[PDB]
Amino acid sequence: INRLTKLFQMVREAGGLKQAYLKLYRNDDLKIGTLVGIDKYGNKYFENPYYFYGRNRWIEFAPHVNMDYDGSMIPAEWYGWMHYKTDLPPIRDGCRPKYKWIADHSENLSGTKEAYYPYSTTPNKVEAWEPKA
Amino acid sequence: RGDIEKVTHTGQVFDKEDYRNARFVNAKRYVNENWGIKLIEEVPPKECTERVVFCDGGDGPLGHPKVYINLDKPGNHICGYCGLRFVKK
Amino acid sequence: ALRRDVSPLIQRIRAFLLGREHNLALRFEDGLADRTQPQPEIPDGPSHLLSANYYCQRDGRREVLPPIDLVEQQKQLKLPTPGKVYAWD
Amino acid sequence: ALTPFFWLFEEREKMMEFYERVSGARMHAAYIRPGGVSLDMPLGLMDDIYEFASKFAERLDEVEDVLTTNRIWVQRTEDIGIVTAEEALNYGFSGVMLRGSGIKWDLRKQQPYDAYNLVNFDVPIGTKGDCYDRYLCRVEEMRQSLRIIDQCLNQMPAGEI
Amino acid sequence: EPKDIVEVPKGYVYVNNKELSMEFADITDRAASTMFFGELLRGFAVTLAHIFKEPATINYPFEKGPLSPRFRGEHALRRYPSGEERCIACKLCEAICPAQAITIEAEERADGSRRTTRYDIDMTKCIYCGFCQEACPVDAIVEGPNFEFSTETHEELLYNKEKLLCNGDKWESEIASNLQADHLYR
Amino acid sequence: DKPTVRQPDAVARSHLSDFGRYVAECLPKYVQKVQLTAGDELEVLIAPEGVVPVLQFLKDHHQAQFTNLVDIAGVDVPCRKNRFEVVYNLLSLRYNSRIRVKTYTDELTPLDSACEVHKAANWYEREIWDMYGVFFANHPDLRRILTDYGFEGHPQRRDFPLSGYVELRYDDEKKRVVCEPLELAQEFRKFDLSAPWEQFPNFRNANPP
Amino acid sequence: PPKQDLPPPGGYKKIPFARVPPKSYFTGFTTIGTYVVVTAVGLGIYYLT
Amino acid sequence: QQTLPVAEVAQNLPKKGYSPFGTKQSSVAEWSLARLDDLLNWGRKGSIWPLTFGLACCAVEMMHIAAPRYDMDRYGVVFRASPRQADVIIVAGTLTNKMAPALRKVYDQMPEPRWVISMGSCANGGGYYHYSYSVVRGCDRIIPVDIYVPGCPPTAEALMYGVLQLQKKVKRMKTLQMWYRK
Amino acid sequence: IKASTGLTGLAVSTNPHHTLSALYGKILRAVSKMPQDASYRKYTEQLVKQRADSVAQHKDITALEKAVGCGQVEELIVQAENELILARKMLGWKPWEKLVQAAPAKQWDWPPAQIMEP
Ligand code: SF4
Ligand code: SF4
Ligand code: SF4
Ligand SMILES: [Zn+2]
Repeated sequence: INRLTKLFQMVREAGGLKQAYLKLYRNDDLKIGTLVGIDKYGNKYFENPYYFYGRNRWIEFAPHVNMDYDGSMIPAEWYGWMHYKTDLPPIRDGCRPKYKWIADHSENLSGTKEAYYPYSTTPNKVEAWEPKA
Repeated sequence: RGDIEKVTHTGQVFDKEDYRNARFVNAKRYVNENWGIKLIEEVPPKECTERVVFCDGGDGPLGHPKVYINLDKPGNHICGYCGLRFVKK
Repeated sequence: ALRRDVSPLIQRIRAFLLGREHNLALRFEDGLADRTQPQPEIPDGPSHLLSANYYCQRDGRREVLPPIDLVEQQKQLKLPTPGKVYAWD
Repeated sequence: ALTPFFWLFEEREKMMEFYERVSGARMHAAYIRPGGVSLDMPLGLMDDIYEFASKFAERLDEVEDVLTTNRIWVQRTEDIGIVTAEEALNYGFSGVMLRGSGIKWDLRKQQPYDAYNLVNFDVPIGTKGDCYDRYLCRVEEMRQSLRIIDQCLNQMPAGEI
Repeated sequence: EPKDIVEVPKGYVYVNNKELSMEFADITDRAASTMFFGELLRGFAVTLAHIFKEPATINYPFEKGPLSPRFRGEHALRRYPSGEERCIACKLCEAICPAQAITIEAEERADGSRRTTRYDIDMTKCIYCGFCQEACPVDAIVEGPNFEFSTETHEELLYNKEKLLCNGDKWESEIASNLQADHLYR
Repeated sequence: DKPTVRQPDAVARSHLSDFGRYVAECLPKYVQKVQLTAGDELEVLIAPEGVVPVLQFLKDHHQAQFTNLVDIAGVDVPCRKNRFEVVYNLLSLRYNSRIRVKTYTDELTPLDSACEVHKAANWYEREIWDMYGVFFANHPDLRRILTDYGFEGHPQRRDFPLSGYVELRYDDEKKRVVCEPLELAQEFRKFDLSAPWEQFPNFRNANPP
Repeated sequence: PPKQDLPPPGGYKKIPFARVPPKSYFTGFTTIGTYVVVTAVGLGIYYLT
Repeated sequence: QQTLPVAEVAQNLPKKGYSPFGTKQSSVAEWSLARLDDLLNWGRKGSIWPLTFGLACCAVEMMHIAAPRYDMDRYGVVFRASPRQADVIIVAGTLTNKMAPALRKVYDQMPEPRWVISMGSCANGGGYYHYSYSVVRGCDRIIPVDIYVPGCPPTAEALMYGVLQLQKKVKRMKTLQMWYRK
Repeated sequence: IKASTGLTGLAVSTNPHHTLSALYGKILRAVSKMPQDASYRKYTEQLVKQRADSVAQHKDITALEKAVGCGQVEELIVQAENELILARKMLGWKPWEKLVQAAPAKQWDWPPAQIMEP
């Protein structure tokens, strides 16, 4: 009866029908939310209590990805906030550590030249006698 | 690539002639760069005055079991669990 | 306002169909309890007392005895039924 | 029939959040242990257990409307698979199969082993021993179990786990 | 209301006990439904009513969860804030692992600290029970929040220490937050 | 006075003790021994031949009315000469009680089937034959129920290796799955979970010769 | 502020468990009576057509 | 492990594009096949039909993927019964020896192109019963496996993430583009 | 007359007083054939009298069930039909005799496999 007024609004922040369509084509949904924060890699995190619990907090993947978005691109900083483990975004909590050995996030790399492959981590135990010397 | 010949902190590496490197032609060999032996060595020792002190890993219930160390000897003393060093002067 | 629900007209229509006022199944942040809660202070046990708590009394494992032989333990010392009658009908 | 599967597995999904929230796994909690459960319930769980229970009656009514009185449902179940009472005992039957055919037997009442002593609830019984009444027993068991939670949530003491 | 064929004792509920009335007022009522699909009518009202509800679907992966801090997922070897690995090769985790999914070989390190030269978890044998993280006396091994690590090869599911250590660095921030918010219960 | 220790149910203990003796008089030919377990559960150790008689007596007698047969568990003990023991768990709805009947048999000697008394033992006996190799005479049709077709051996005997002798794999030459001698990538790592100090002194001198 | 998950002061409200049947609008006579009327009018309009 | 690009570095990277083959084909014939190869992959990617195997207690979590919370059907995934119409098989549970010939046959009857998903530890490597006398130590001993979903059971999202990996694996097949070189 | 037994597949009994009386009468005859010192003969003979007289003493089945307890009259018949089978079968087994099979050594020993020091 009055969802159009919401619908027009979604366009305005979207940037006109042209950017609205690309948003719909990408996220498969148009939703109103407040930008909670931005991670190191460009993903923008939104929140709106209007929606029900599961759909309450959502993420916009970085534009350059454009269709390779994965569930595994979420860095550990925001990971808890995104799965409702906490109600406190990383900006609003000071209990996060900043150790020097922490590593930047990475995808799950499978079927790729960058994948994992196991190997025994122990050098061989028995030494063979060398005849040459 | 570089990673194949890299030697891990545990001291293992496949010889350049060993066939087992074949597994890495289509994958990578992550060798961790944050070697614990060097990071703990970096942290300086803690000077104390009392004859015996305790280390619990630094965060009580989130650390390791509380162990007491005796500082009578000259050399700085290592904690069994965390590796931190203590010294009395 | 606070709930993303369909317009008033459809709510009446939906209410008519179900034959009963409807409570929305979907959970909303307001109904639930906050995901970051204060930390607990779980109570102790009955046997955290500091005295008169000898394990030799509290322990149950060392009190079990072997099976008792019914026929012999008389010799050394209404018809019967396995238990009490029940009306399973 | 398809819809009852989805209307109920939506509630089933909510229920396995409580498994996930206390044990850490949605299934195979590995929570109950010989000394009692392995951890205390998280703070604020019981409020959400209540919230689920308060709404679960409505969900079961809607499925009941579409299934219980459905003419087709009765025909697909009524007088199919009759279990006479004397047959059941000889077979090692138990549970709803035993109570489907009119036997008044429920281990919670006869040989109580937990707080079942401290709660009061009914037991559903069926007279015809067919699929249909056995189905009704399962639905009725879900009503009574929802009654037990009403007493557990209120009578829970504070103490060691 | 009709009567009950079998009188009911206390603490028992019957499902098919009421008999069928034979008054014309009731027979016609049953007849009308049996004759104009009356029972099925309300069944159709209910299903149509569900068209006018917000569906409960979640737009994964953009929206996902919810979970709890106790969630058991992929493994990771933590380390102290100094950077030193927490694990001291006590081997409690190996002994308790129900699936025998853990293999550890330990050796006196160069600096003389008890440490592992090997720590392998066979993720295709683990059951994600979580006994390993309960048994570790120094919280070295934890089941991290990650549950999205499906691979395209069986071999990639066998984690060695370097893989496990990498996870303990990629996921360090979130694990340290879960332990803090959960250790008191445990 | 002590909460951790479980409280014994004396009233249930009292009835089972007396009724335990009662069975001993009614069936002298078969009842070797009657004992009340520490769990306040009654066990009736019978001779191998007294299976069908004793089971019939408990099901039909007014006082017993153990109408419901719940289980038939098999236990293998290589130490004993009659290594295989068979345990029946019966339930009496009318009297609200449980009783256990145990019997012993060798690898070869058959054990009289009790399908007659309680024909709930149609499959339970089939399982016992399959798992342990105890044959049941007069069974309707004895046949493996759990293991694979043509599976050789009886897996649940203590003298059977945990992993079995043969694995399965698919062989694209033969266009079918084939069985090969077992070959495990990682052995089953034993753990020696043996305590060097006895903890339960009550059972040190138990069972005099 | 409780330090353990416990029922609130005074306890939760009673949880509905009983079965509530939906609204009934039609009886045998009203259903049979309406149909005849509807058919009769239907024939009446059919004749004019 | 290759870490993700930083925002500023990523702020310059061009938009990825849909096709994994890019629009850098030298000839018209190659380029048409590349685009035509996308059309196949778009088709097969869209509608992946599992077989409804459901062996063991992973099977329950294979129902909740079809439950309204996650709704496999949103992605074009539709359960089916006959292996002829089924395109993917989700071996979810402990494949015992007695089953093993039955899975092989059911897999064989599935028409190409067929992809297999391994759910849970049981089907991955024998899982909790790895050493049992009557368990096939992983279904890869019997049929080729294309995705391994770890867990016990895998979470519903975990399987969903697995399915999306299979879509991406399907998306990058080179069935046509490699015929040209052949 | 009970409208229904309440149990599926169990029919209401006509003249339960007669059917019980015959069955108890039959049992005492089968039991009589057993040796006097047999403990089973002493118990059922004592028992069946306690059931038999109550059947004749009471003429109202509802009163009969209270007087005997132990379930509905239909079940009372079902019970009685059994001890005929047991008593008849047991005249063949002769259980009152001495122990048929002397127990082997260590055949009921728990825990197993321990050295016994003479
Ligand atoms: S979660 Fe359980 S099964 Fe998995 S590695 Fe840890 S202890 Fe072993
Ligand atoms: S229990 Fe912890 S400290 Fe001990 S070996 Fe395992 S990971 Fe290392
Ligand atoms: S992997 Fe775990 S959840 Fe899946 S079937 Fe095996 S035991 Fe069950
Ligand atoms: Zn320390």
